This record gives sequence, C-alpha cells and structure tokens, in this order.
Amino acid sequence: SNLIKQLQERGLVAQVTDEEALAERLAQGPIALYCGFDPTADSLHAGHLVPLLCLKRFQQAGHKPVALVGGATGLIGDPSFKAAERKLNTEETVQEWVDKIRKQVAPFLDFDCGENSAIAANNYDWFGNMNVLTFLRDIGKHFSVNQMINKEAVKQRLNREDQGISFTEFSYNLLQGYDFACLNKQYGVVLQIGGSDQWGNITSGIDLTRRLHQNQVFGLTVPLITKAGAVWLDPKKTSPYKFYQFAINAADADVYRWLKFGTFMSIEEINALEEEDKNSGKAPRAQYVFAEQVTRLVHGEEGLQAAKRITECLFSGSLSALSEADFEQLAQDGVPMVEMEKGADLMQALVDSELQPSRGQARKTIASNAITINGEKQSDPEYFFKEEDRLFGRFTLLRRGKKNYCLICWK
Ligand SMILES: N[C@@H](Cc1ccc(O)cc1)C(=O)O
Repeated sequence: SNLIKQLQERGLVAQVTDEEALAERLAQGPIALYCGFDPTADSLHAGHLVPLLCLKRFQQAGHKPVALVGGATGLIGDPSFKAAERKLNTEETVQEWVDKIRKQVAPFLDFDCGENSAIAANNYDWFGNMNVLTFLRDIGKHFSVNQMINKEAVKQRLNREDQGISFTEFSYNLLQGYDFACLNKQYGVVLQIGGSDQWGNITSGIDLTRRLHQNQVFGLTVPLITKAGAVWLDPKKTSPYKFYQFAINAADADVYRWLKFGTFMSIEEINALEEEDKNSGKAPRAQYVFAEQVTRLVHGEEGLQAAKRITECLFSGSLSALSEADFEQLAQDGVPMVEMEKGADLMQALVDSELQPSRGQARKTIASNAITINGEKQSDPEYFFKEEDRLFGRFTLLRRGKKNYCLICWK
C-alpha cells in the first residue's frame, strides 16, 4: 500500500512535487490534505469528480481530506488557463453557490470516521475580513511580479492584447497560495491536490508555506476530463439519464482512463476488462460498466435505475415502466420537447414538434404507419389525442420512424 504508486498506476498523477519525500511522509502515517473548489456555478461537473474522488481514495487510505470551498476566491476568479476575463459575480449569488457546492461535496466524503474524518472549509473565513494593507504586507511582498507573469497559466493572457488580465485575477494566485499556508497552520494540512491546470497555484502555496511557517508541504495534480456543455452533477442541470448517456458513450480511447479516474473499480478489474474487450469479438461493455458505476456514485441507485429505465424505454418503445419523475428527466433534457394546449390533433402535434413540416405532410406520414404515440402505432391521420394519451395527465411521446422522438408536454 504505497498510495502514490497506486495513483500513478491509475493514471491519476499528472504531476507531483518531491515525490519520494511525499511517499515516505504518507507511509509514516496519516496526513491531512486538501483540495478546493470554487463557486463559479451552482454545481460541480463531472470533471471535478477526479480530484474529489481522489480525496476519497486518500481518506480510504486513512488520510484526512479537507474540502475547501472558495467563498472568497469565487469573488475573484481563477484566470488559470482561461483565455477570457471572467465577469465578477455577486456576493449573494456566490454564497448561494457556496452552500450548494458544499452540499454536493459532502456525500463523497466521510465526516464521521473519527480522526481522519472530513472537514469542510471556506477561505472566506480568512479573506472575508482581512484588511487590504495586512494582505499586501504579510502576503504580497513574498510574491514577485516577474515570477508571477512567467507562470504557465497566466503567461498566455499577458502576451499582449488579444486578451488581458485584471489585477484582480492576477491576485488570485496569492489567495490560493495563502489558503495552503493558512490550512497548514490551522489543520496541519501538508498536501494539496487539484486538477492539472492548478500546478502553478499549488506551487505558490508550497513556496509561501515555507516562508510563513517553515514547513515543507507537497503538491499533486490529477488529470482533467475536459467536460466544461459541461456534464453537471446537479440532477436538475444534467439529468441522471443524460448523465448515464454521456458515460455510456465515452469513446474507447477514453473509457479505460475514465474507469480509472471516475470509479472505485479495482485496477485489476479495469485491466481485465480492457484485455477482454480487445479479444472478445469486439464486444466492448466497458462503457456500460463505466456508466453504471459513475451514475450510481453521482446519483445513487435510484438515479442509476431511473436512467436505465429511461434508456430502456426509448430503446424499446414501451413506456409502461416510466414514472412521472422519469418524464420530467425526458422533459428536462432526455429528448426534444414541445409544450401544447390540450385539444390539438396529431397532425398539429407533429408540425409543432418539427417531426413533420406541414399538416398535409403529417397526414401522409401518419397514414404510412410511421407514428407511434406512447409506443402504440397510430395511422388515423385525423386522430385527436384522448385523455389516456396524456400520461400522468401531462405527457405524450411521439416517435417518427424508428428513432425520432419528441415529448409532448401538455398544458
Ligand atoms: N483554483 C481552484 C479552486 C481553489 C480555490 C481555493 C483554494 O485554496 C484551492 C483551490 C479552481 O478554480 O478550480
């Protein structure tokens, strides 16, 4: 059980500072480590899973994860590797996002396992009331503009005026540096993990911790899954169905690394899967394993089963199993959707959903037996929907041909 050796085996270590010294330190016993997540939206996306779960593997190994939420950094904006200057967000909108993100972080870590039990942190606790002169004096002298401009993230923003960077976003690096120090002092954190794009910010904090506290602390970055639309963790931004679908459609190139980064599946099992797939008459079920594991992680069993149930209905044509909550996911993102007043005929439903272009055309297509209503074929061009077709009084699913869906949301 050399944690760093395993993480490397999983393809999880993008880079790491002073590796041998870190391996020894962990092997000596539990440490505290952190990773921080900024409130730049009301939810995390599938990308953040990598560092997040990585803290869970650290906690499974006896270590103590701190999950920092950027109450303060969210008011500022990480320019790291972004070509465009972010608009600032509202102080009231940011706190909204903070509590939300704190909340969705929490289920992935054990807050009640004794000593290595997890801790939520918010860097607003230290920046929220810090005087500007105090900041400039105690933290800002230890930073050199030269060294700052030369860091890889902000380097491209600085050549010359394709885009610029505000002094605000430039400041950002210092705040993440001080977070590290402040957490080293407060909780004895000695490792920070983060995505590969965060190296610079991590290293400034290592360096600053030397100068402030005379401790040695480590850096470790995990690789990105560049999915920022993004695949949101929030079921209301991205439905478990859609989430499951993203997963089950991971390319072959990616699926094995995503198995590694995104799931607690055994390294043994992940290899066995790969070696099987390559042999097995081109029978690749890794996506399917991938999908089920991560959906279950993120959305629980009930989310998994829903997404599978919704997947199975759109494949089969039979809607018998759908619940109302299942139509809501279809409505939110699962299939195209149209709102309609009750009393419209089929012909019209087909026009208003874009399945047919004219009433006259709809008529001929209905008559060629091309249209199903809730799975059951309907070929009477003059058909009016009846209450039975308004499932849960609200929902009707059209299909044209074998795979063109549109969901009718009745008002
Ligand atoms: N800079 C990180 C978030 C973060 C904020 C504060 C920290 O101390 C650490 C990390 C990001 O934008 O992804």
